[PDB]
Formats: sequence, C-alpha cells, structure tokens
Amino acid sequence: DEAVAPLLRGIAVLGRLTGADGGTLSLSALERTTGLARSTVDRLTATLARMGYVRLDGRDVVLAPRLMELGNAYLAALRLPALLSARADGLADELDESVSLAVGDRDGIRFIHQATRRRAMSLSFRIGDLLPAERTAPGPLFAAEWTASDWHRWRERRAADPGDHSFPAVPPREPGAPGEDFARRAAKAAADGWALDDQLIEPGLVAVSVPVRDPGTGRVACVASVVSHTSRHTAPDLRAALLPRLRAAVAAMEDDLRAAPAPEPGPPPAGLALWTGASKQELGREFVESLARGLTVLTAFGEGRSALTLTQVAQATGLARATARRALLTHARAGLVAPAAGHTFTLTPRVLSLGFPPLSRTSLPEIAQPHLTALAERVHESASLAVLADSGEEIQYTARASALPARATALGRVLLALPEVRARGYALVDEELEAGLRAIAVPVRDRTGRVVAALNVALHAARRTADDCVAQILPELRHTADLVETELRVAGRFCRVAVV
Repeated sequence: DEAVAPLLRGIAVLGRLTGADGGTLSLSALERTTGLARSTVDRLTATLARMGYVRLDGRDVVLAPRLMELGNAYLAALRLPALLSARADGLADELDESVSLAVGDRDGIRFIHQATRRRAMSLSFRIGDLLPAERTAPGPLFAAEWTASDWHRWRERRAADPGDHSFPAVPPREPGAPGEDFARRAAKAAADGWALDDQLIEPGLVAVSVPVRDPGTGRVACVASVVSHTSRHTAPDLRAALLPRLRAAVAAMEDDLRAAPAPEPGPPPAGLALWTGASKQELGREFVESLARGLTVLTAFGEGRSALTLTQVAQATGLARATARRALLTHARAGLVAPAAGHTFTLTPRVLSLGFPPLSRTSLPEIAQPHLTALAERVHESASLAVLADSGEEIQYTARASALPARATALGRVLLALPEVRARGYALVDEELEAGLRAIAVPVRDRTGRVVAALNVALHAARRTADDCVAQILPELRHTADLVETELRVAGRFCRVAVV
C-alpha cells in the first residue's frame, strides 16, 4: 500500500526536464530543482537513460524521443486525436486561423491537438501544454461539469499559486490583474454552449470555443477552439463571424465519434516490463527497477485498452499482482492514473506532462544528430543525413557529423528509390573518382514505411575495398538507421515530424 518512491522521484525528474529550456538540465540543476540527493539523481537518470527516455551528454540530461510513448499511450487510448485531428487541421486551413482541441485536466486545460495559422503575433501552444482553466475559453466549458472536489482543487491551486507560476506556458498573472469571474462564465458557458476568450492569455489573443460531446454519455469529450488575433477580430466579432462554422465543424466531429469503428487493440500484450530484470543484473545499483517497471505500466494502455483492471495490467506487464498494484496506486497519487468504472484504471491527460510538449516539436534532423555523432565515432568516418532538394535531382544535407546530382551520390540514389537500392537496401557510390571519395547510404522510413531521408557514411577509398566497406560499415549504418526509425516511429504517431 506504500507509494513507490523511485517512481515518484523519476516522475519529478521528468517534470523538471519538461519545464526546462531545450528539455535539458545538468545533474547539479536536477539536485537543486528537485531537492533530491545526487546519488538518487544519478541512479534515476541512468535508469531513464536505459529506457531511452533521456540521453546523457556529459553533465547534461536531455529528454529523448522514445519518452513520447508515454504520452502516446494516453492519446491512443483517448481516440479523440486519431478520430478528430484531420477535421481540425482542415478547418484551420479553411479559415487560415488557429484550431485546437483541448481536454479538461483538473484545474487546467491540456491540448490534444494544435494547428496554428497566422499566429506570428501571439503566444502559441503545443500538444500537452497545460493552461489555467480560467484564462481560456475551453475552461468554462469544462468547469460547467465540475464536481465539488473539482472546485476544491481549483480553489486550492488559486490560493497556492496566485501568479499562475505552475503554468509556465502562459505569462504570469500580473499584479492588479482583473478577476476572471470564472464560476459565472462557467454557468453562462453551460447555457450558451460556447465560450469566448477576450485576451485572457495575453493582449491580442482571442478565441471562441465549442464543446465536443461524447455520443455515449453526452458529457464533454473535448473542446474545439478557433484562435485569432484582435487585428482581425475583436472577441465579439470572432464569435459573430466564426461561431456558426465552428458549430458545424463540431457537429461533424460528433458524427465522427458516433460513427467510429470499434478500437483495434492489436495482439495481446505480455511481459512489457520483463526486460528490467536483465538490465538490473547488468547495471546493479545504478538501475532502479521499480522506476522502470512503474513507467512501463503506463505503456500497457492504448487504443482498445483505455480502461484496464489490475489483473489486465499485471498480465500485460508481466509484473506480480502486488507490484502492479503499488505502481498503479503510485500513479494515482501522482495524478497520472485515475480509477474508472468496473474497478478499472485509466490514463489521465497528466501523462502528457512527461516530456511530451517539448518533444512534440522535435524534427528528424534533431532526432538523428546524436545517432550520427555516435555512428561517426564507431567507424571513424563522417556521417550525414539528407533529403531530396526542391529540384528532386539534388540532395540537401539536414544533419552531419564528422570524425552534386542526386544520381551521382549514394544518398541521392537511395532517395530516388533506384532499382539497385530498392533490391539491396543500400547504395555504394565512388562519388569523386580523382579525389577517391566513397560513400554508402541507407534509407530512413517513417512509421508508414515511406522513405523520408537517407543516412550515409563517407570516406576516402584508399586501399579499403568495396566489399570491405560494406562488410564493416553497412552493419553500423543499418543499426543507426534502426535507432532513428524507431524514434521517428514513436514521435510521429501523433505529431508531424519535419524532415528539415
């Protein structure tokens, strides 16, 4: 019945990293910001590194893309992102305005979809960002269904954090800020079926919001907002101009929820946490197994697996029943898991606090850069990442690590999907004959299997024969491509990952 302390502390470490610039903090900064002993910080971060959730760069701890599988689990179980993001993106393109979807997250709102347009003059937010409810238009719509304990949690946060400093995504509440009149706005929002934001975040930023109702329960599933700027609409004018269109888009979203096919849970999972035993053997005191096991519990949830019993959680992870129970109860204390109907457990939007907002903006070259550097050191040659240039017949480097026509390079022949490359899975090209420059490249595919970039190793031919370069370099090149594709796969499940 006791909380799993290393799981709570690991959650706190991830939270501090998520709030830090670049998702990076030194080990000393983690000591200061968490208050944890240095020995504890060392063990927790080493355990997170083994899971691929952080990367260790000297004295720095950096959030890593595979951590997004935690937020992915909530987004997949929620279903709303997969079902409604296409229509939300389409509305943003149609209006040339920002469109977002948000869910209630205790005293705040958290975004499950973001599509910004003509947003240069205003603050913008990411998937997973948390805003104070009373400073948004979705806020009153969620509060209209709040219980007495919801209002108590809101009041407690209001007194404890008068300046909104626990919401670093928005500017702090300035001295002499007017009252938001939240409970009255919530009552009006229930009556109106819509809500307006007149520059509650910052000057110039205006929004109009409409709730998307779950067809099963009739309660609010999420809230869709159209976000504009006062140079184009005052808050009253934004309502008069675009509320009818938003109501039509919400009506279609509710039709899509009503017509959604049954969720696909995939094959039955088993032993998701069983790998930790071997890691504990190999790493000893530096690996904290209860943290690794505890976070793995979150990955048992997903599409078609949104509400699980203790028995199902234990079966999916391979954990002993009492061990799974302590992890779940610890997650409940941290607010990452909530009880659900039928003695089940479900993920909360608070799971997105574990690194998702900053990681959602990671580009493919940013994913590949540390792996390019590692590959360059393993073979003591230069390694690069590239895509096709605008002409489609030249290559464009997007990331490099050291130690013209596309058809004349190994990278380009990969990117052009030429016959030999498609058969062998790589291309070796002696690209500069008088200088003796040789290169070998492999493709990089996204989660759909589409080739989106190419990775190469470049070196001087010297005496090293072509069979020698292939025998020695290609296995390392394929390993690096595997690591990049895996992180690209996880990051790209619910986020658009740029290739440049």
